[PDB]
Amino acid sequence: SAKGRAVEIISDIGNYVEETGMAGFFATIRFGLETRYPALALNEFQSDL
RNA sequence: UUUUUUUUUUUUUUUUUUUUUUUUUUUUUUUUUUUUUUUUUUUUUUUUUUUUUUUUUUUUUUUUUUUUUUUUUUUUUUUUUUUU
Repeated sequence: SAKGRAVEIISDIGNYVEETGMAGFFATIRFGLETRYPALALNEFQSDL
C-alpha cells in the first residue's frame, strides 16, 4: 500500500531497529561462519557450527 | 541518508574493358595346310579250446570341571553495550 510521511519515517527507523540486541549472534554468523578461513575446520569448532 | 559524469560537430554519385579470324573424308591386314584305335597284371596256400587264485581269526561301557562375592545421584557456564 501507499506509505505516508509518518509511515515512511517509521519504516526508515525500523531499518535501524531490526536485529537489535543480537550483535553477538549476527556478528558470529557474518564473520566466523562466512568469510571462510582455513582456521574454521579445526575440530574445536564443529560443535559450535 | 546524500554529495561524479551522462546532446551534437567526419565521410558517404560517376569516369576501364567486354563481336569474329585454326583445324576437322579416305588410303593396312583379315580362308585352309599337325596329331588323335589296341597290345601289362588281376583265384587259393598262417594261426585261431582249456590248465592260477578267490571263507574266517583285531579292537570297540564309564571315571574332570561346571552358584555367588566390583562399581553404578548431584555440585561449571549460559541478557545487552559497534556501524548501518
